Amino acid sequence: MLSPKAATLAERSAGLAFSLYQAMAKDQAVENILLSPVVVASSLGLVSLGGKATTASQAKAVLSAEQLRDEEVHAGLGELLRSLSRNVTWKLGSRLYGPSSVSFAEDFVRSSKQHYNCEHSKINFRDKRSALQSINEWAAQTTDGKLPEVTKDVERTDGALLVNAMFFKPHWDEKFHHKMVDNRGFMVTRSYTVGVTMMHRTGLYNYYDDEKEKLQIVEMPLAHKLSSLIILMPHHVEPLERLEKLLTKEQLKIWMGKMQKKAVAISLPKGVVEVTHDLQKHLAGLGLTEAIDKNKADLSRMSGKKDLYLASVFHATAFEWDTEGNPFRSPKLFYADHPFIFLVRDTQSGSLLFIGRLVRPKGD
Amino acid sequence: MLSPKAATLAERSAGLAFSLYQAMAKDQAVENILLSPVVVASSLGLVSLGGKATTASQAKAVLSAEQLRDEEVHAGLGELLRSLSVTWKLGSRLYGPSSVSFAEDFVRSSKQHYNCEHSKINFRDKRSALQSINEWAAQTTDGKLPEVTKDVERTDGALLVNAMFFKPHWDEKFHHKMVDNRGFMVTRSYTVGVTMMHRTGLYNYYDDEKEKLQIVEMPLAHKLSSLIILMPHHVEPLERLEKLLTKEQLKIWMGKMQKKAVAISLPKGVVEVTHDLQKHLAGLGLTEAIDKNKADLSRMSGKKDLYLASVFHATAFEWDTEGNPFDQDIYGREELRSPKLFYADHPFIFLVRDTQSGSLLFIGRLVRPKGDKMRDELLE
Amino acid sequence: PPGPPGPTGPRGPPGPP
Amino acid sequence: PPGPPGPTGPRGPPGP
Amino acid sequence: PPGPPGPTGPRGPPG
Repeated sequence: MLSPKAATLAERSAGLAFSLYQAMAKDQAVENILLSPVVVASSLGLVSLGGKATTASQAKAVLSAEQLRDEEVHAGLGELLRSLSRNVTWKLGSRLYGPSSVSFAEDFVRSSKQHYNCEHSKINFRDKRSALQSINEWAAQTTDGKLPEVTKDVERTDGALLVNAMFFKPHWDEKFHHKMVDNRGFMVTRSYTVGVTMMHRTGLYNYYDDEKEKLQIVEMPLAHKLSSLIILMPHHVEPLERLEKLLTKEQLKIWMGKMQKKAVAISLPKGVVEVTHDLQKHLAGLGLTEAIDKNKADLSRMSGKKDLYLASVFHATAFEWDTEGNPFRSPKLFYADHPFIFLVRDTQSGSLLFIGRLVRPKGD
Repeated sequence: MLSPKAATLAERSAGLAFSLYQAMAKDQAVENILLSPVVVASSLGLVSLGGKATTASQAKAVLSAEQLRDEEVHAGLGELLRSLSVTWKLGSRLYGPSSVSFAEDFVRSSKQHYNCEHSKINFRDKRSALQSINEWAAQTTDGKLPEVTKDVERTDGALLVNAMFFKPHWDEKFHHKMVDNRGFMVTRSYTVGVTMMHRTGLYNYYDDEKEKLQIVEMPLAHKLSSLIILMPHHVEPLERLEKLLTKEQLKIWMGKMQKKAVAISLPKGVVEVTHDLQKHLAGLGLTEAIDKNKADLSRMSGKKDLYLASVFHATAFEWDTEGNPFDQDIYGREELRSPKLFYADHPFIFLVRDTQSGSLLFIGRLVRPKGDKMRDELLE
Repeated sequence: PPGPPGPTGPRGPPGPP
Repeated sequence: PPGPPGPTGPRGPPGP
Repeated sequence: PPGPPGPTGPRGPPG
């Protein structure tokens, strides 16, 4: 069980997740969303660790941990990361990539490994193909090939890159039958259908149908009821915008209290969803403006170089929807053949492990 | 084994069943239909047995047994009724006012051919009269049909009550555990929670993609009779399909059927239906027997004032999993691989037909099963 | 011998308006 | 041994 | 014992 300091930081990481999810959902270039609140929080923690004055304080402010002490922040997020490491497959890697010329500060290297399990690598961005190959090979090894590629291009080649590579596979408390898999059409829009593989199961699930707001919400417990996957979906095919307006920490709490265990016939897309986000512009929009700008950035604690700035914050995730899990009234239908929002919540702490949306699955 | 006269009356009763089914299906007040052709025919026999002149001849005409003589009609219907004795319980009782005394000769003949019981009742004590009718029906059906009617409109004439219980016993039983809760769509806007029984087996099946309907034949114990189910593809009022339902069209559909792997899902439970055939039989030609002024039921008692107030056809039809056992290796045989669906979650028509004679044991429709109204969460 | 195939699945969701 | 999963359900009703 | 109930049917056609 989480300490009072980690518990407080858990609230702030989840708060930041909702804030970041909303910012990205407003960006028309963004299709699918996959965010790990603790991992996103840790990225800010690293900026506070490797930065001084306004660069560091802005990171603390974005995290809403201004009231806390630097050490309390580092130790509490560190505890959070470690706590989310049981029968569910989860692989996480954090690596700081800096130019070949720069040498990271020994004390920073020690602290970033201690609290954030952050790896350090010097890369020559001039050899573009080799640099991308190094990042992609590292992400693949971290995820055992489930996330084979982070980015096809690195825009800013003069600063530090923070790469978070992840693999997450929910292991159900009540598995789907391995043969209850077939081909269906996923409605991306009312005019656009993509061929997907769907997995099906009828069981007892915490469910709520809002007749007024025309949406359904289902709670799918993960192995040994330690965490749950919550899926939010409009009744029919529509852009997620309307539902995203309703999605707040308070409204989620309202919906979850209204849920009841009912017979539910679930149909979900089956496969791996690969999403790479560069959180740089989004974290900047939330208040991290100084770390992102070459002229204002102060990452002197990180190396000893003022020129050093935060070029990118790659949040690369491979999320796998599979039938695998533990062996086990007229049902409600939870037919996920159109865009939905999902959250992975630790049943105990309430801490958000994941927040995302499936808008466009892979298929023809 | 059926005699030529009984075989002829089996034809006339089936013809009358289609005729009566169609008349009732046109009546907007009628939801579910449950008719036993032989039992319906027997009621006319009783009118033909107890009536004189035009009252009796009209009953014979409705039955289409004009060319047949009274003797062959009573003996033939009597033989048909006896032939059906799949679990089946039948009772026939004639209720007359306390004042009237039934004729001794009629009592002898109606008990001989129709196994008709006779009871004098005081209709003035309404609650007691209904209690007597309902207790009689309950005992006849061993509590499967606990109530006939909640009200008797005509209290000055004779009431003919037929209380029935029928439970089809499948040639290939459903697994007792293959039962669950589903929603039955009465209309696209009205859903009722029902219990459904399921089975995948080899069945005679036909899907008319042109007329947008499915037809399945479910053999009953020892293939002596079969239950035929007719259902539209979409949830729609049965009217369109009922327009197609003729003796000739049924023959066409049945010749087009082929043994295929079919996944059947049917509502499970007892369907209780009480019909007062009085206005329907009048519409078919039995006008004199039902009118107090014109009625001649002098052979029945000795009083002209006696008329046919009601013809209650009360049935409890049970849909259950029970049937004969089958060899379980049937499923290991790929014959049962990718079945056709016969998912009866919306109104359908059904018939129970004797495989040998072709005689109709039952004709009906399930429009509204017993159960509570649900909310289709996804309905717009 | 194995048990029978299970019940037919539930009817699909309604189409769009 | 337990039986195979049942058949896929029928197609949903058309929209309003 | 019987198998589990089958998958949910496909989505209906548009109106």
